[PDB]
Amino acid sequence: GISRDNWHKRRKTGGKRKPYHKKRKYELGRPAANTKIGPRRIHTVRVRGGNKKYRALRLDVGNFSWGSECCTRKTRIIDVVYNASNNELVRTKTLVKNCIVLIDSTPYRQWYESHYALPLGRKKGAKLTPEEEEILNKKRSKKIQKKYDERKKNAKISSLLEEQFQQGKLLACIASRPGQCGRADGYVLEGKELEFYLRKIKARK
Amino acid sequence: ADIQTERAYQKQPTIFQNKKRVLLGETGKEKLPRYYKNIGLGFKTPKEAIEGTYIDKKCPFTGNVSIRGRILSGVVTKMKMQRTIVIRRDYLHYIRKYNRFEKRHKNMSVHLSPCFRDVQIGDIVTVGECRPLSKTVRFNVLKVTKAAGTK
Amino acid sequence: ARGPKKHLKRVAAPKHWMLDKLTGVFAPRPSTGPHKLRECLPLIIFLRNRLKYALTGDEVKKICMQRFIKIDGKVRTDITYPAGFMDVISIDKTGENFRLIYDTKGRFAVHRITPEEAKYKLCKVRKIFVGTKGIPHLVTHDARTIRYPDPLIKVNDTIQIDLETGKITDFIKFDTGNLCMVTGGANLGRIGVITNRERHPGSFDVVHVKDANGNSFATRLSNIFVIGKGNKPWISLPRGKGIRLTIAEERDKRLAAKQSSG
Amino acid sequence: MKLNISFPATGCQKLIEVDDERKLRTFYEKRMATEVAADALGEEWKGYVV
RNA sequence: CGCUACUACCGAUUGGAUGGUUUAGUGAGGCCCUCGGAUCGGCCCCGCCGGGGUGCCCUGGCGGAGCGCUGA
RNA sequence: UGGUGACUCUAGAUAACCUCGGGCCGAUCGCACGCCGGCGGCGACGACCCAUUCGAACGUCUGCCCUAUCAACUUUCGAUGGUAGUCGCCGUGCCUACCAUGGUGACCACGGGUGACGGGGAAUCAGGGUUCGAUUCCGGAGAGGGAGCCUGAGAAACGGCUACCACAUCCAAGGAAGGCAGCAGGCGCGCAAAUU
RNA sequence: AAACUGCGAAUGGCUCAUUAAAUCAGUUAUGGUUCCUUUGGUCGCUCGUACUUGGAUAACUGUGGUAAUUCU
Repeated sequence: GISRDNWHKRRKTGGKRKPYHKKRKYELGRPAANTKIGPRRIHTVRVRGGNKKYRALRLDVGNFSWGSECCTRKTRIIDVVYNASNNELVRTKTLVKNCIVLIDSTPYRQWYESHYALPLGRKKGAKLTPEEEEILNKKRSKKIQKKYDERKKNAKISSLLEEQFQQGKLLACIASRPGQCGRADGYVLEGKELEFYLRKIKARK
Repeated sequence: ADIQTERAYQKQPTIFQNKKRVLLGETGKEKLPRYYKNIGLGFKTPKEAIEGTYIDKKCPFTGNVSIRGRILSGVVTKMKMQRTIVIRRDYLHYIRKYNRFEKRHKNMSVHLSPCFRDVQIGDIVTVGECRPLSKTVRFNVLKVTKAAGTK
Repeated sequence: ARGPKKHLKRVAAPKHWMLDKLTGVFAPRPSTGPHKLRECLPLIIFLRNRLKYALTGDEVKKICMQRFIKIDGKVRTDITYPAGFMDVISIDKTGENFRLIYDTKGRFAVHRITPEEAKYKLCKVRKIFVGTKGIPHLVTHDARTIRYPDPLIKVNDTIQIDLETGKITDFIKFDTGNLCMVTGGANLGRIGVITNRERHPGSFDVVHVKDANGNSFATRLSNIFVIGKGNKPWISLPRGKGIRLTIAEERDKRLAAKQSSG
Repeated sequence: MKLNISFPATGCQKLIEVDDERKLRTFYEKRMATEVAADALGEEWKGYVV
C-alpha cells in the first residue's frame, strides 16, 4: 500500500532507481489521522512488534500546561487558529503537533483564584455570584494571610495573558502527536512565542 | 538580525524562556539562556555557538545531533545551500595489475552550522558522522581549517 | 528473510566445536541463552563430542531428560543450551564438575574442577545502571542482572558470585598487574598479566598483556577477562596455564613425549 | 420446498417435504429470525408460531 | 557485361509475426460510511410467588413486544 | 545517584493526563498424607516492563563488467537543501505545505547493453595476468505476471487469502476449485542432465 | 480417539528471472528502531461475592441442502 521506502526515489545524481524487490511490510505507511475537533473518538492500530498506536480521530479535551506558573490542567480545545505547515489544516480544523489552538482558561483562572492575593485588578463590572467570593476573600488567620501576601509579592501576569483571560480563551501549542498517541497535549503560549504567533495570526487575518 | 524568519517559532527545545521575572530587578532584555554541549573526541565548542543566537536543530553543538562513527575531512567546493555545503574528498585508488594509482573523488553534502561563519570555498573542514539529516546529508562540520592560500 | 532462522549448517558452525564435515549437513543450532551463538558450547557438543558419554543426539537427550546435568547449579534439559565461558557444569550422578575455560588454542577445554570450586564462578560485568527508584544494577557477560552491587564495581571488572544464592561474593578491579584471560580473537585462550591499556575515545580500547614467560600480546578491551588479583588466578587454570606455544616448541614437546613414553 | 422444523423444548426435529405453494406463501418475503404464525402448513398446525 | 556456391542497410514497402513504452479516460480494493443498523444481549415500565439479610417486598429461570437507556 | 569521547542518558523532584478500539500488578492443573475454622516444599503455565540471546531494519567509508555510433542529467509528477508537520518501529523528501535554486558530471554523470544475482571461491604456477563463479557455505531476490492484504513477534507469506492479466480442472452449466523455480515423476524445449 | 485452546507453519528445500553503488564484501553506527523465544527475570512498592464471578461455543446427539470442495 502506502510505502515509506527510499528506493522509489531518484538518486542524488538524479539517475533513475530500479527496484530489486517488491514492497515490504515493514516499509508500509498508513493514512493520516486528520484529528478534528469533536467528541473523543480514538481508534487503535496494531503496529510492528505487537505494540499499539492510538490513532485519534476526534478530540475536544487536552492536558495543556501553563509553563510559567507550572500549572497544567485538563482543558477543552475550542478552535485552531494557526498552522505553520498548511493553511488548510486550520480551515479544516485538524489537531496536529505544533498547531496553535484556543483552549479554555477556566481551570487556570480558577487555580489563579486559589493563588489570588493581588491588589485591585479588573473587578469593575463585578459578578455578584455568592459562594464564589469565598475563594477570594474568605475568613483566614493571620499567618495564612501572611503567606498569601508573600505569594502576592511574586505575582506577575503578562498583559497579553490578561487580555486572553478576559475572553475566556487561551493560545496554546500542541506538543503531542494526536494521530500517534491519541492525546492532544501542550503548553499555553507565553512571552515572545505568544507575541510571534499573535503577529502570525494577525497577518494571516 | 531576526531569528524568527520561518512560519513557526524558532527556539532551542531544552531552554525555557518564559520564567517569571522581577519588575524592579529587570531593565532591558536581561539574558536568554543558551543550550550548548561539548562533543567528544577533543573538539572544542566554537565561541559563536556558545554566545550566538542562531537556532539550528542539526548543529552538533547547539542541536539534537550526536557525532558518532567516522571522522573525515574534505575541502569546501560549493556553498549554495541553506546550512548545507558540498565538500570534495580526493583519494588515490590502487590498481593491482598496473601497480599504480588513479585520482578519484566523492562529493559529500555535509551540514554546516551557523557557528562557522565566513567559511570559504577551498577551506579544509573536519566532518563527523551523524544520523541521516536529509536525503543525502549524513555528516556535520565540526571544525573549519582556513586554507593556506587565505588572508 | 522473514523472521529468525532455526537451523545451523555444520560448516557454518563455530570452528572451535571441532565438528567434522562428513557426519551430517547440520550442526546443533544453540538455543538463545546467556551466551552468544558463536562463543558458546551447546550441551550436546559437550556431552557427546567432548565427554563421549553419548554416541548420538538421542542419547544426549536421554541424559539431559534424566535431569542429570546442572549448569550453574540449575538443571538444564535443553540439549542445545548455550554454555559459555566460566559456566559450571555439574553431573551429580557421576560426581564430576567442569568449568568451561578456553584452552590456549581458542577452544573450550574439558577442565575438571573440585566440587568446592563448582560453587562459584567469575562474571565480567558489562554495564552498570541505576533504575527503579535509585537502585543500582549490574549486567554481566552471563546476562545476569544483580541488584544492589558494590559502588566500587564498575564496567570491565569481574565479580565472583556464589551459584547457589546468585549474589556477589568478591570482585577484581580492571587495572594493570591483574591476571586476565582473552575471550576473543587471535589471542583467545591466553592468560597473562595486564601491563598497559590504551584508550581510544569513540573507538575500541587496546589492552596489552604479558605471559608468565614474558610473551607480550594485545587485544581489544572487550576481549579481556581479568581472572585474579595480581598474577594469581581466582579459578583453576587448564592443563596449559594460558601459555601459547609456538609450533616449534609444540612439535618439540610432542617428540619428547613420544620418545619418553612407550 | 422442504421444511426443517425443530421443537427446542423436546429437542426433536422433522423434515417434512411439501410441494404445496399456498402453504409456503405465508413465509415469503420474510427475513430470517422473524416469527411467523404457521397455521397454513397443516390442519394440525393451528396456533403455532415458527 | 546474358552463368550460379553469394542472410541484413536502402524496401515510390506499412502486407506480417512471445512485441504493453509512456500521455488522456475508465478502473480493481483490508469497506478505515463520521450518512448504516429488523437481528443478538443480567435492570430498565412486567407476567407474578423462584423465596429472603423480614410460611410477611433490595427476588435465584428475561414466557413475552414497544427505532424510549446502554453494550462488540 | 551512577555513566559516556559526547545526551535532550540514567536516576530524582513538582504540576497534571492517561484512550468505545481499556491498562500491568495470577479467578487453573501435578499419584507422597506432614507441621500449633489456619499455615507450609518442589514445580508447570501465563504476564506488563528492564536487560542486543537470536536477530531484523536503516545508515553507501571504500571497492563492480562492456559501451561516447550515450555529453550533459534531475526539478506540472521532490530534483538538492531549510522550516513545521503527516506517516512510519525508528533517522530521512518517506510524504505534504511554504521557502531557497539548488544537486550530479570527461577523476565518465546520465543513457544503453550484459548469454550480469554478489561474495567465499574455480580453471595455468616463471613473474605478471586472462577467463569463470546458475551450482550444496554466506547475503539477496522470487514462487506463472503484477497488485493489495489478514494473522502474527516476525510475511507484503503464495505447500496463506483477495482481485486483475495469461493459462488451466470438474460441472447436472447454477457453480466450484487452481499454482512442482520442494521430492519423484510426466510433456515441451533442446547438443545438453537420474528412480512416480 | 474427537474437538476447543496453545505453539509451529516466516525455519527448511528449490531456482537465479529481476537486479550495475542496486545486491554484495570488508569496516563502522544505531546516542535514530523493533525484537516470539532463551537466560537473569522490578513481579504485598495501588491507601475508600477474593472458600473462586459471568453471556458463550465446540466436540457429542439429532434434522438437513447442494451434481459437486478439507462447503456448511
